[PDB]
Amino acid sequence: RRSEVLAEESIVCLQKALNHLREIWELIGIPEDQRLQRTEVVKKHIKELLDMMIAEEESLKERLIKSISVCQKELNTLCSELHVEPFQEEGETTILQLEKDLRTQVELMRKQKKERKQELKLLQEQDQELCEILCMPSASVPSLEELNQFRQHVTTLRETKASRREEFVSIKRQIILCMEELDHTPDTSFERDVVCEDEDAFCLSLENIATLQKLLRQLEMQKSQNEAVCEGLRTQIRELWDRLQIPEEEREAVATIMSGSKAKVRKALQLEVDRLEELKMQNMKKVIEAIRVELVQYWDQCQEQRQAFAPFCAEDYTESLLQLHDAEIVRLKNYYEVHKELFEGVQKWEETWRLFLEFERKASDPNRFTNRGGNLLKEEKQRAKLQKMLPKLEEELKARIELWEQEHSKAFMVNGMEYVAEQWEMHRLEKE
Amino acid sequence: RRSEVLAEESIVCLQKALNHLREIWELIGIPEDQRLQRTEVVKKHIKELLDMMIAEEESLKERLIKSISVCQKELNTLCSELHVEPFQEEGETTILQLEKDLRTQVELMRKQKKERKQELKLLQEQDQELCEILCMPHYDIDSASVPSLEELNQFRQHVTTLRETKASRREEFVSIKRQIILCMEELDHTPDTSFERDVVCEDEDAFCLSLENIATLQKLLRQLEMQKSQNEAVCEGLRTQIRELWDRLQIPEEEREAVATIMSGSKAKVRKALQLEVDRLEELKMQNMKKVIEAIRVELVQYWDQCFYSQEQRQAFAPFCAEYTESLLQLHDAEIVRLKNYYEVHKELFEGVQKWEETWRLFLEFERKASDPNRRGGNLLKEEKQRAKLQKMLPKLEEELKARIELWEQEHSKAFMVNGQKFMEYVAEQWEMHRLEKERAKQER
Repeated sequence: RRSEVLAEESIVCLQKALNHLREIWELIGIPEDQRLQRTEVVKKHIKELLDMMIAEEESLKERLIKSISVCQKELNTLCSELHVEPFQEEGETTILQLEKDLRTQVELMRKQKKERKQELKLLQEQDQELCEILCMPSASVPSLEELNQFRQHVTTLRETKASRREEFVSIKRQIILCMEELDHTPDTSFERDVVCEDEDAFCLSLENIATLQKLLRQLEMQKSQNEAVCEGLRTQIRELWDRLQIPEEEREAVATIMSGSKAKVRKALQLEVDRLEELKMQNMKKVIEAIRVELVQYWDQCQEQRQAFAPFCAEDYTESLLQLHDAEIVRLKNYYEVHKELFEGVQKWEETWRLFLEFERKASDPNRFTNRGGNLLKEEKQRAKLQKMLPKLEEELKARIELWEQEHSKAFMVNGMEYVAEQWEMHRLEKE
Repeated sequence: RRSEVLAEESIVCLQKALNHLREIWELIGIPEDQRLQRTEVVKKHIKELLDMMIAEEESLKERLIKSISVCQKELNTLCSELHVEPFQEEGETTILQLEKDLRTQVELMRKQKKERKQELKLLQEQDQELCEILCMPHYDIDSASVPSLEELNQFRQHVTTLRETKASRREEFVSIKRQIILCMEELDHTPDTSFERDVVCEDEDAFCLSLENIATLQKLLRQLEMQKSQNEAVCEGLRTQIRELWDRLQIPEEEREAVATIMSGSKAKVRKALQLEVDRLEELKMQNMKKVIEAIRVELVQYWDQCFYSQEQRQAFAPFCAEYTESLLQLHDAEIVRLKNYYEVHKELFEGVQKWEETWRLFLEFERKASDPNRRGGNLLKEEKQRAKLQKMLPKLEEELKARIELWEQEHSKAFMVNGQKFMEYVAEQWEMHRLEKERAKQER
């Protein structure tokens, strides 16, 4: 209602213009023909202009419809690449507005397509990283369900990753504890990257996990070994504590050696076992030697025969050789205990003969009246008493030797009564 | 009425186009605003084109009217400058044809002015050529910035008259030049001045035909005519002299015919010729009169010798030695006539006078032969006879002469003395010597 008014206005203007021109031509005076020519020129140019306008607007219409075709097809495809219903049913098919709608919706489809494709790439990247660390391994225009499922997959991978990382952390902690306990620094490459490196850069494959647990198994095996060896040494020490005096205070002093599995406590155990065993051993040598001293004591009271037994020679001193010498000394003491009343007479007789011979000697020296001790009758009478005891001693002890030979078969010797009677004969030949 | 039809037709065309665009709008879904603005632009360009064309045409019209006014003004200016009626036509009441015709008259009258100017300059360029030769102004009022038909006609007539008069005066120039050339050819007088050179030596087209110049030419002709009159006169005097000297002496018609054949006019060196002849005649005459005189002189002396013995008496003639005026000749005539008749009267007397001596010498010879020392020639007796005859003859003449002398001396004169005083003393002396011869002879005997 406004464009029509403008149009009629323009037409009116053209009318007034034509009137004015015709009036001018009339005034100047042009014989119709050239007026008709001029008007034909005017109508020509105006025709040109108007046809130009019309052609322009027509080509605009062509632009609009072609646009509509292209967008129609493209949207028809983008409703297939995705799963969205095509918008329509407004009721107003104003081609400007309709084209605007198509173009805009298409733009949106492009946008969400690019967004979903990009998201696909990103999820593929995350999946790549997770498949890379856990060691557990087209692509264009997806949907939405595929996306969700993929997201679920990724989340599961992340959760399992967290699990493996926690487990690895704990096992690494325990492993550090072990390697410290055993006084051990990382040597093997895997042990190095597990303990020294760590930092979660350590791969969390099933391979690495199994290897890890294996290493832990080895370590705990070692710790168990050490505790077993050491405790065994401890029981040996107990055995040494029951087979000896061992006052409480020394047990208390050792009580730190009954500790753990550490090499120093082990070496301590060894040291103590060695030292205690050697100690007891030295006690064996000692006591055995003492028994031998008692033996020497009783040998004189009772040479080849004494040499016959002697097994103590050499360094082997134990409870074995101990009981050997103990049994022997007991037997010997039991021998002399029964034959004391026989040997005492031998000693007494030897002494008697000795001082008798002495008194005989002092009674022969012609310078006894010049160089001697007082009381001549004392020495003489005492000597006579010795000469009285001597045969009766040889008599009273004569009925014992035969009895011994009756009990103990064979004969008895000493230092090689034969020698006794030989001594008597020596005396009888001395005064000759 | 058809232009309006095509106009409204084009209007319907615009309506159709606008409805077509409205249609095109309806075909699609287009708002009011953009269509309104586009229609507004259409209106803008339509108004633009219309205003443009209407501006061009309006301009053209107002320029046409302007040009009309200007051409009318200029037409009035040129109609005032020259003298032409402002022509037009009432039928053409239109603007276009009016303007066109106006500037047409403009260009035409401009051509008229230019033509008149060129004609003016032409007439001036002929005038300048002729007036210089005529040595006169002959300039009209003649404004070099203003022309006029009648004045142009007057100029034409003026120039043509100048041409006619030029041809006339030049004709006179040629005629007089010819006459002068002839008179000079006869008088033989090569131009000694510069003007004569300007006439005959400078030749044609260079003569300044001023009236004074022509007067000088006439003056030259009068000079040649003058000298011609002089020479004609001189030669007339000479002519008369020749006929005259002819008449004085003997004039033959044969020799006169010869001179006539030798005779000419008064041209060249005829004066030198005739003169030479005049004096020649004067010489001839001079000889003639002399010759006669010479002859007469002889005769005089002859008649002196036949009478006059005294040299003084002969010298008493006075002029005789003088040398030839008519007076001298006539004087000789009178003298000799006088002497001739004077002698003729005394003819017999002087004859006897000579006869006396003629007989005396002879007689003395006969007497000398009479002494006769030789005693010679033949005839002695005859000689004696004739001697006696002479002796008888002498006294007859002696007394005769003595009387004639006495008769003559008595009345006619006073005295006389032939060959000295006492004319007889010669006679008496001869008689004395003869008497001496006789005395000597008589003494010898």
